[PDB]
Amino acid sequence: PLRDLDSEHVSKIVRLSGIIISTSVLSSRATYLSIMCRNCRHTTSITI
Amino acid sequence: LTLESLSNVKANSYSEWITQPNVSRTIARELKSFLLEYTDETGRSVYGARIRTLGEMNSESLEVNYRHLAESKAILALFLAKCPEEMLKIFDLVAMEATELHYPDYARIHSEIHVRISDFPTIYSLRELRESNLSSLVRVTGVVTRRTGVFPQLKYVKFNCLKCGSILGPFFQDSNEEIRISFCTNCKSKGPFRVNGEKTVYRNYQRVTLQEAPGTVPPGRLPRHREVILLADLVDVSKPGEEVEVTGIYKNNYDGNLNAKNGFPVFATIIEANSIKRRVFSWTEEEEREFRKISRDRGIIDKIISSMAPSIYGHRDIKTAVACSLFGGVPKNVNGKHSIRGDINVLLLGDPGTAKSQILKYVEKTAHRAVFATGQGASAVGLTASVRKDPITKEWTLEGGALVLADKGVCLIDEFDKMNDQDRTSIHEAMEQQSISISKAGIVTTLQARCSIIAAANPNGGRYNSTLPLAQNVSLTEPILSRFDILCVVRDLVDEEADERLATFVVDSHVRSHPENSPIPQELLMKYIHYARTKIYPKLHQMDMDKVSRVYADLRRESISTGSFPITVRHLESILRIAESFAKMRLSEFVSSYDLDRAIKVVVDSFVDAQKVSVRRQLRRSFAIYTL
Amino acid sequence: IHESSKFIDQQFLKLQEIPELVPVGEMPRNLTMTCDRYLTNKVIPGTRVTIVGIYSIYNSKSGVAIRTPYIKILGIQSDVETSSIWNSVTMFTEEEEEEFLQLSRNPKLYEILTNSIAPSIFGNEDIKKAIVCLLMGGSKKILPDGMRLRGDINVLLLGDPGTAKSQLLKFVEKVSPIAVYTSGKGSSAAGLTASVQRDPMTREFYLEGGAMVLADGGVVCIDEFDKM
Amino acid sequence: ERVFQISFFNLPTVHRIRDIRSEKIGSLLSISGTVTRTSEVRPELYKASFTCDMCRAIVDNVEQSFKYTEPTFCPNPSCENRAFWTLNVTRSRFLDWQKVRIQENANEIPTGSMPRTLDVILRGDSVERAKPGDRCKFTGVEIVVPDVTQLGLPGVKPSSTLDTRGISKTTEGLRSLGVRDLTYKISFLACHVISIGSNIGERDQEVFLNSLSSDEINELKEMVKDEHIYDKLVRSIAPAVFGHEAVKKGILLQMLGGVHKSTVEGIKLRGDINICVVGDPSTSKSQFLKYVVGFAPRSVYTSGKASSAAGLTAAVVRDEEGGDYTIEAGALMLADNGICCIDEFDKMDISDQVAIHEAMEQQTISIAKAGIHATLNARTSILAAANPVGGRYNRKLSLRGNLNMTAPIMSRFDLFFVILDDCNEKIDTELASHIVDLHMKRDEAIEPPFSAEQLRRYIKYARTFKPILTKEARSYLVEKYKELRKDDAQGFSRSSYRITVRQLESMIRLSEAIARANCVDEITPSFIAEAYDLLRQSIIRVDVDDV
Ligand SMILES: Nc1ncnc2c1ncn2[C@@H]1O[C@H](COP(=O)(O)OP(=O)(O)OP(O)(O)=S)[C@@H](O)[C@H]1O
Ligand SMILES: Nc1ncnc2c1ncn2[C@@H]1O[C@H](COP(=O)(O)OP(=O)(O)OP(O)(O)=S)[C@@H](O)[C@H]1O
Ligand SMILES: Nc1ncnc2c1ncn2[C@@H]1O[C@H](COP(=O)(O)OP(=O)(O)OP(O)(O)=S)[C@@H](O)[C@H]1O
Ligand SMILES: [Mg+2]
Ligand SMILES: [Mg+2]
Ligand SMILES: [Mg+2]
Ligand SMILES: [Zn+2]
Ligand SMILES: [Zn+2]
Ligand SMILES: [Zn+2]
Repeated sequence: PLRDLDSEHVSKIVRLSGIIISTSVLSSRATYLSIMCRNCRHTTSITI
Repeated sequence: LTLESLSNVKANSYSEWITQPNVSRTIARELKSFLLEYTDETGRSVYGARIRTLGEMNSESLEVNYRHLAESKAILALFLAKCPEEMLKIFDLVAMEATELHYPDYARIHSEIHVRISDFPTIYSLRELRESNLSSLVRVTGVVTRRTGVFPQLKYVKFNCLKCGSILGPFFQDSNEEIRISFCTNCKSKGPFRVNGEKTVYRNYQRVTLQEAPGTVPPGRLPRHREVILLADLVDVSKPGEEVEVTGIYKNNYDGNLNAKNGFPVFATIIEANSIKRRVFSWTEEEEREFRKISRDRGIIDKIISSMAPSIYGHRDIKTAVACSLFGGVPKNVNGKHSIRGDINVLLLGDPGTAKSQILKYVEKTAHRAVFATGQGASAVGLTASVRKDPITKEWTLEGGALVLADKGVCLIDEFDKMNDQDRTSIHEAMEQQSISISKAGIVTTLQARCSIIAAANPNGGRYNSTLPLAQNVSLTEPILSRFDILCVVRDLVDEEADERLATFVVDSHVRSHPENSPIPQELLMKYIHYARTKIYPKLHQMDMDKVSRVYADLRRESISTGSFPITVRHLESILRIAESFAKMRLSEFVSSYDLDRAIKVVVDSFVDAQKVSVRRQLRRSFAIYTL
Repeated sequence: IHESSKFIDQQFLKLQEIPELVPVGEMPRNLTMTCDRYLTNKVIPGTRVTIVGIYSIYNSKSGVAIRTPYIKILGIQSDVETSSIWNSVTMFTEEEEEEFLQLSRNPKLYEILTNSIAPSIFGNEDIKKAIVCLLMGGSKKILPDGMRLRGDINVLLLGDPGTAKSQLLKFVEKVSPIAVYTSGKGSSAAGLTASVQRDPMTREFYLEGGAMVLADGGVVCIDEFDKM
Repeated sequence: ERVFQISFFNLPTVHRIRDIRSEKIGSLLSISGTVTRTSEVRPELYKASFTCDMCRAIVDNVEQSFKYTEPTFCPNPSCENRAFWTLNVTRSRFLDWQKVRIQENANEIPTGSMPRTLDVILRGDSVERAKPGDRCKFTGVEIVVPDVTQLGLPGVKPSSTLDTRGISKTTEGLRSLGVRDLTYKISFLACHVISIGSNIGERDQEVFLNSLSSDEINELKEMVKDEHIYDKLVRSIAPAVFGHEAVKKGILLQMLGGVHKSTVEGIKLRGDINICVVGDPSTSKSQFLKYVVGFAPRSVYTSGKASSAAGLTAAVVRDEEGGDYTIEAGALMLADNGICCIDEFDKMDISDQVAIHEAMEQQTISIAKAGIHATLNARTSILAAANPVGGRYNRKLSLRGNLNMTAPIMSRFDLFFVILDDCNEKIDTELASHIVDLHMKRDEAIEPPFSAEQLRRYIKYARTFKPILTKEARSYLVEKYKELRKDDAQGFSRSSYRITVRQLESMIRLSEAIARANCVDEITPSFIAEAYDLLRQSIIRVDVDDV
């Protein structure tokens, strides 16, 4: 239950039931992003 | 060192004296001696038993009485009272070593033992806390008013370096202030370090507002309030609205740039709780066999009716109705398609001064889940579900209302007559489908409202009319009136001897209440009601068919003959449901013929008492065989 | 360089405990949840769910070293699925099609479908026939001149109390693929017909709810039709 | 080293709040005002302890003068910097600190202006000697406090620029200066607090009797010793009002009150007596309430229309557009263990009536607004004056028909006094003579048997006693209730309102008040008979048209 969540469950997989009040709008996160240096013109890729 | 040497203080302050290493070692040694060989001159060591109990129960809380430590080492008691912080830390270490001695593997499972000091001698109220109580142990009584959620506070903080990526060792986080590090010991840099929550250990944290109880406040003055901080094992032990007594360190909270509004260096104070003592429907096997022993006797149900509302005199029929509502029947769903309600709704319609509100508060005290609501009042939970935004927290909350909140319980509605339209629609939806549908703020759902309803109402004009039937004596319409299984009408008719007994009862209650001066016990009855509600589930068998169907056809013809409002099938349904509740009173798995006869009696008495007196005179003679 | 970057979607959910089991003097507690990729847009607000996830930590800028907890959603399971147009399914398995065609060849189909309507209600066989005709409906029209003629049937049941009219309404609500049971004055907090209110976050008009728009393509069972 | 507080008192002149001027800043003064809000007792940093960052060595006994300061001396010679320090509140020294807000007195307010508040600060032993709702005389020093709200006010606001004349500079390169505004407001720092009477002019009896001297206690004993003490008490209540002895009896018993009993199961029996006065216009109903508020201590006077739900019970108010919310006590809290006087109870709307009967039934006020949740005490007797519907009292209707107020209001009033205006020659002549004599003779036309001060002394002495029901008194109560119900039975609709069990409880409460009036510890059946007579004459008969 949601009231029984203690500090012993931190960074552990827990299963909990409940009801949903609100679902937010979809934010846009970046998986693969290509970057370029401003003056150095060095190209790099970051995969997250 | 010695205790006599410990009494003499060489440093400037107590905290500096206790912080000294040889002094701290002496304190730890004496605390270990007190923890090991203290006895109450009875041949038994109580603290070894407590250590063994917490070891076998896997608990990190050790209860240490203050009077024992005071009579054993009074200098340690004075030192604990004056500077409790490092003394409590030292005694936590001592108790950890002590429980490690009994259990060598207890270190890897807990690695932390909290000592809960009990029976502190002095007791303070919240309004007499002063400058001298700062950084000292205090014991204050109060009502818990509001509490926050349980949050994780850093305990064993592990950092990582952003240059090399190495995760650094655990650092203990005290509750006073944030800890920080500046050296890596791997790449030898002072740059940015980051806390990772994956390897950091956390403890539970809670904030509780403690208010002075209104019975102890001086007349013209306002009740003071404090913030109490609850650590890992003390979370969720005090519900709001209850009286507790909390012992803890009265310390000074730190805020940035002080308070600019006051213009003075004014500090806020908090109480870090070391222990909480409160100033439960759990039954044991002995409680079970006591319930069975008190079940087999023949006249227990009357005794149950005798035990309902001891402060109310002479109103036996409504006591029977409330007892049946508290026990209840069983709800059923034949083949999934067709659902039959299993809880009895009671309507107490009465003139003012008939003590209906006292009975409602009795149900509040007695029932497992009793939710109180009112129509005219405002300082109560509403009957309507809503989605509300907190102005300060800026978050949404879905409140089910009193009907949803009383699911698998009872809802106690005071002043049922004067509800508004929205509450009336909520009540009708709650008794119709036993569910409440909400479509608000993007939330479209349904909530279960399987709640038994006991309502209190006043007649139109403030006085019941016997010549006029119940339909025109209330503002309730027919669909909301027909859902009640029992319609208990109480009228304060004049009677010389009845007024004599009522006056003597009230005057005796007043005399017994002066400060200068056969019923079941309540604490057994509460668990008995819960046990019957959650374990019995009676069923009625097939050869009892020939009597209830006979009496139904017998009384429908009489209702036609008298020309009243008709008896429909739900009257038979209420007869059967009240009969199955009478079986739960006896802790019986089957419904007997006596339960059926008693349910028929109570339903017939409820039906004829709601009639016009011209109908009543015919109906009492017509139904004399079933009323008995 | 945005034209050569790859992005995904992320959603924040807010989950409260069940309002049926809450202490009377306490505000019910909720948690913030983060989901991403194929776990977004899988639930609507108001549904009852079971969330598997990592109970984890974030610091939001009341305790010198304090942290706000949240849930990393790893999987979502829905206990019940609400009925609507968008939540409806039109795909059918082949064995279900064979069973439905084999059912239709029964010459006693009218009698079995009338008997299956509320077997616990004695009598009212013509009302059960009315319920079957209500559930099937008629053929909708789109005429060349633009005006449409409806195929749905409207059935009123008025009579003395205690005659299983409300039970018939509840059975129709339970048996229909899409149905809303409501009163004449609506529900406790769910209105009737169509309610247009402003958005709580953007202050813009949107359709909040109402029994007849939530049950489009279905049945609204309106008890107490006279008070309205 | 302890902190010594020098308290000066009994100044030759007491100044108002509006007579406070800027030439008296930093000077000894004595002001007076009504305390409206009080703060929690808090620690104030007196002698701070600081650690230098580079030294890592602590210094002690640093004087704090109002705003938070850090010393720049740094007597340890380890470093060469002065500004950087760290405060340790563990070994620092503190003082008690309370900030109570006071308001102008009702008679001191000018012709058209609203009262202006002042935040007066108590430190040391003077903390918690000020209570919300009483008039207090504060002796102290007029101090000055930084104020930020004067930014947008008209006029040239003074500023403090750093003087740069003796500083040598070079134009090497690579011009900022620290300038602050000097805006201020007047506050008061009180060293002595004395609470003067809220009137115009401690439950145990022993602690009260040690307070009085020999002559006053002898006066108390000779006043108690009188056999006609009850008649003197009744005729001494509201001497300006002619007639209406029953209302004076009810007011006296309301002032005396009954005992509070708590049942073992947990419910509390109400000992406060509530009085409602209904009747024709110009029947001196408001004169009683004005007398009660001007005479009884801890009493507040309220108009029905000018009141509010937050004003009657408690309000949650926001100060200076900040995140902090404070609780301001309402009229039911300033009259705690007193009498709340409400004229025009009929003009009060439904919501305030609901908010006041919640506090009447529960004896508490519950607050859940904003982030504040609290439960406050409202043990207050209520003296209400109401007009009937249509102005005139319709004799043909019942009491409930004439009054628009709700049934929970009606059920909690112990006594209803209906005053009827009947035109008779000798009564009108005597009343007119009394009124014109009052106007002619000022105070000389008022000759009560007891003065106000000795009456208050007798009330305070009598409130310490807790009367006890005797064996015959219980049976006499039972018989009185039975015969009242028999009177209801034979009257049918002729009674204005019916006697119920609530009337029995009010009879017990009135008997306790009467036993308090005669200063006895046991209740005599004569007191029961007098209380029954008062409650019976409270109810009047309704006339029905002949058929
Ligand atoms: N039969 C009774 N036994 C014991 N006390 C009673 C009885 N009838 C009335 N009383 C008392 O009379 C008072 C009635 O108070 P309430 O219960 O508030 O009245 P009520 O029944 O709620 O009707 P209202 O509130 O005027 S509509 C209480 O002090 C009860 O203890
Ligand atoms: N013919 C019937 N067969 C089975 N159950 C019946 C029958 N007639 C009534 N009942 C039951 O009697 C109870 C009365 O409820 P309903 O009749 O459904 O309410 P309703 O009177 O139809 O609607 P109203 O007019 O708004 S109260 C229910 O438990 C029904 O299941
Ligand atoms: N019995 C009386 N004894 C002395 N003065 C009286 C008496 N009756 C009326 N008065 C005077 O007549 C005026 C009546 O004023 P109020 O006390 O306000 O009348 P009231 O009874 O309150 O009726 P309302 O509700 O104000 S219209 C005052 O000036 C009183 O001094
Ligand atoms: Mg009541
Ligand atoms: Mg119905
Ligand atoms: Mg007046
Ligand atoms: Zn570059
Ligand atoms: Zn590193
Ligand atoms: Zn230094």
